[PDB]
Amino acid sequence: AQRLKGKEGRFRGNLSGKRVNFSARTVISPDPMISINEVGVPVEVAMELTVPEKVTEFNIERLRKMVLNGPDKYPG
Amino acid sequence: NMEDAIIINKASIERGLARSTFFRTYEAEEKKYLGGQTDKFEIPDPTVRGYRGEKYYRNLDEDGLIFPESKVEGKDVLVGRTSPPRFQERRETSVAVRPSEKGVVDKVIITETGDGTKLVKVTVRDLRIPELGDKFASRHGQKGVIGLIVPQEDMPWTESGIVPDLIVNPHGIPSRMTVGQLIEAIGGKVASLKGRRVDGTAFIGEPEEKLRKELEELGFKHTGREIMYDGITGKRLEADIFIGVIYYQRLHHMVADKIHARSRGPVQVLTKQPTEGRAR
Amino acid sequence: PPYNADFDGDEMNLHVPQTEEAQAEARILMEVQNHIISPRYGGPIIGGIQDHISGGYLLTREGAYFTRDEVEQMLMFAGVDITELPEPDKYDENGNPLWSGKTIFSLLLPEDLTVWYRNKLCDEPERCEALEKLIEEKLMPDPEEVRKLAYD
Amino acid sequence: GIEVQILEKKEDSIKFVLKGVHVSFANALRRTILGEVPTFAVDEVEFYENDSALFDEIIAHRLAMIPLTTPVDRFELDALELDDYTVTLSLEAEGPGIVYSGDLKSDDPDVKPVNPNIPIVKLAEGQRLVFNAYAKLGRGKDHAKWQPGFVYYKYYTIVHISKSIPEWKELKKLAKKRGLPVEETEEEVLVTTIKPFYIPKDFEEYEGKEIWEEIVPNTYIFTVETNGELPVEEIVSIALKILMRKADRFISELQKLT
Amino acid sequence: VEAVYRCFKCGREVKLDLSITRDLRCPYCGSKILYKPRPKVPRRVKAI
Amino acid sequence: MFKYTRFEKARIIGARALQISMGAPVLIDVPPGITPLEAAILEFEKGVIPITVIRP
Amino acid sequence: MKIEVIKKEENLLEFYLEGEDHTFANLLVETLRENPHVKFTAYTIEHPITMARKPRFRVVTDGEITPEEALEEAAKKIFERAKEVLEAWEKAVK
Amino acid sequence: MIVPVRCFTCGKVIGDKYYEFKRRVEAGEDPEKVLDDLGLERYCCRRMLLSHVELIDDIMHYRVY
Ligand SMILES: [Mg+2]
Ligand SMILES: [Zn+2]
Ligand SMILES: [Zn+2]
Repeated sequence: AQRLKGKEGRFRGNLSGKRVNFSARTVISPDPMISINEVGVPVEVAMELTVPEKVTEFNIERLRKMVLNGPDKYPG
Repeated sequence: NMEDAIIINKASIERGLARSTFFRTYEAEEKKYLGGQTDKFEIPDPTVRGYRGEKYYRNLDEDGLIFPESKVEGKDVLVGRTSPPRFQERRETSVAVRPSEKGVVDKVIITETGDGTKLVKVTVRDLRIPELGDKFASRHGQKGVIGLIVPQEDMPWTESGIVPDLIVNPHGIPSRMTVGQLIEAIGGKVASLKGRRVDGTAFIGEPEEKLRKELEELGFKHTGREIMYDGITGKRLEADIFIGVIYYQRLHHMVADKIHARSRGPVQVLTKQPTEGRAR
Repeated sequence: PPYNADFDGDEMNLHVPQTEEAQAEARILMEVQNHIISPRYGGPIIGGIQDHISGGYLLTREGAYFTRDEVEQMLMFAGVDITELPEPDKYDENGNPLWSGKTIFSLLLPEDLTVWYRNKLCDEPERCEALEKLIEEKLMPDPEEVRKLAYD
Repeated sequence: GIEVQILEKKEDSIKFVLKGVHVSFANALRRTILGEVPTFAVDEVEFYENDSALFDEIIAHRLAMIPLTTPVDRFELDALELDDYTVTLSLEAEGPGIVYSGDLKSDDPDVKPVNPNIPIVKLAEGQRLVFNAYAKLGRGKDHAKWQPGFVYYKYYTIVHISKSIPEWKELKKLAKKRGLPVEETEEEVLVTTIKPFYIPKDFEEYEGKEIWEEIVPNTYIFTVETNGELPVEEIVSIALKILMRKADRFISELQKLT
Repeated sequence: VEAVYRCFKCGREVKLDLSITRDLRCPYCGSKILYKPRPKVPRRVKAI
Repeated sequence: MFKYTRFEKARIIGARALQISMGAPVLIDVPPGITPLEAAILEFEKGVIPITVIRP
Repeated sequence: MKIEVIKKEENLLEFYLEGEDHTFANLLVETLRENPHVKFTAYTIEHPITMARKPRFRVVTDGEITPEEALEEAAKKIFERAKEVLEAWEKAVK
Repeated sequence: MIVPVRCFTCGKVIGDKYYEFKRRVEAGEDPEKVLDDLGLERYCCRRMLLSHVELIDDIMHYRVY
């Protein structure tokens, strides 16, 4: 009975909300030189978070080059 | 420096301003399980289960303890320890640096605990130069994070040859109503020019008018303002600027300890959702 | 103002969508420029704060004038793709051109925009009344008369 | 035309007046002196023993902060690419006492600590400290340890103090007390702002109408001081030669476009 | 594995094995706390 | 069409991007190095759309 | 120092100058502004962190001279002025 | 811990002048005249000598080997 109910119970806090993958958190500092629809991301976060991309005809070259860059250079 | 952010000089930082060090002590114990099976300190051979990469145990002496003044960078083993397989193998239960941290080993202590077994404590120190996101605060409640680090030649300079160490935004003074900060700014420069410290007691301290008169007597404007020249253009600003000496403190909320990222990671048992906490 | 955030130690979370449909939804529905108008009162929310307003006042205040180098430098810094400076407004001593702040600001506005209102700095209602009479008499009064009866 | 007049020459500083150049040139000279003029400074330290109360990363910083003399004839300090010549500084200390900068030994006689009375660390009884510091040429823009001093300038202005003010005698006395030159004339006293001159609170009312300040065009009062790494005249000449070299390199690269 | 361990209190050069030792003590002052001294290898630290 | 609401445009672009990623050919020449999603936006802006929307 | 032409057409030239900062950029621009045939000229640093060493320039002339010739004139004037100041300083200091 | 080698703001070497200043001001001399005599003129330098506290002496007792 107590397992289901409560803020930390099953019904709420476990299906309603949960920990998620592909996320980061850090402090914020101002920067007026970027557009209002842009966010400055640390290079360290970019190396960790990833976006799966399917290899098609028009992006084979870029993806091949970035695979060649490996996981230690930035555009990799 | 908008919205309670501050601008800090780069040359001043490179000369030893607000530079700090961070210590953290790790601890390992040679537990003595019932029945005679006990842990031991050693270099884990590749045979054992849970044996991580060979590069992780790269600066441990043959007794299983790390060398002082060696460089660790995260997930590196500090004390090599193998546990009995009892939940022909040997579980690996080494104590390693936190995954996101880094530093240098400072001291290693070998003790005999209360129960008679062994106990080892290792402390790793890390240098923390100020950077973007580090939090600073004054005694009058003004808080902020470093917004930008500026080269010295780009900083303005007063007509008497003073280059500011730190720049704050004029919009933070009203609606915060901290005239004490301005009084302290006047008093700091008065004290530095006069060669004696200034009493600032709660109700019997030196009155403001005396400080302004003394500042006037030393060749500066009573208002505390000065004439500066712009760093880039090289010509003087239209308005004279307020400048003084204020006591600032570096807080322990530093960005190197708050950044956190998660791509895949491990999961819990019951819910199989991602774990909670930066450490894991 | 949307996030209600200040740079005094606040922390924020970043999420990276992984599927193409999620990326398309984030790109089309939740772009920042799509949420300039607030859905609570129908007015703008993403606007200037603090130094933007104060510097705007300093730039377009009465009596503000800027030299050639300042005009070119600020126009390049803003990013405006201008190619030739407008005709100088006032010639100061030593024969140097000067440009009023209003011209520099107007270089940033669309070509066909007409609006008039009273801002917070109004303190002499008589000047605003006279200006309103001039505008209301004919909807396009001659610019020189309006410059004659200008008032912050 | 261009001319230079020198007001005061101390041992480690010089204050001269530059006349006939635009503000941009003066700012360029100041920034070039601050950031482009190269000097020698410690870069890496190889510790063998360190039993002092201070960490390795603190003694390394203190060693970096020490100013080292720089020869002028041996190297071409005005070039746009710097030499990689390396000078080794060694030290061995033990026992109670204070380790001073004068105890450092150098491979090259031309490069050595300027001030032999800078304390480095306080060694207690039994504590030892041995290392081998490495110094190399570097520019002030990369790190502040390479800065060859400190430079600033100001406008050359004259303050007009009309004699209609009832108490101009007090203003003249204050100006002479400060040390600025005073040139008395009928109906107005002329004060040359060699050093900043802020008028007191009582006379603040007369500012503008009676006390008004004029700016002599294209004239600046420079102040250059050094920590002993280089003579001041060498610093100024090196900065000017660096500017000439940069102009020539820009000419070459621009011509490469045609 | 024989190794050198400085004492915590008197700072004496105590050398003894630890894997086989059952009772750990400094043979001079009886202290149960020892240090592991820094090695004699050259460490290189950037003077930044 | 008559008028595309925000949700319909987002849905169409997402479906086209998914189809392009899974192997469908692109009916508009595109610059090299573009992601499938931005190819979908370029295709929508050109006006060639092969997906229609059903209204009640 | 490197020159990367952003765009060149008619009497307009826009280019990056890799390896430089305000120190030489401001001096070059202020020397250029003295030329009567230069209608517009300015420089900017796009970002204080990422583009700290990559100022971006813009030069527009009236067609009497090409921009790459006005730049040559400005650089030659800068060199001559620096040489004159150096000679004056050498004479004065000793 | 110990006196800084250079002034944080302008960079003038003031590391060697702390002990002389302390002795002179303790003897009874006016601190302002002592600071003027040492050559420190801008108040950024004077602040570093005035507000410095010597803490290397009372942390030297605890040794770590
Ligand atoms: Mg907050
Ligand atoms: Zn002992
Ligand atoms: Zn100073």
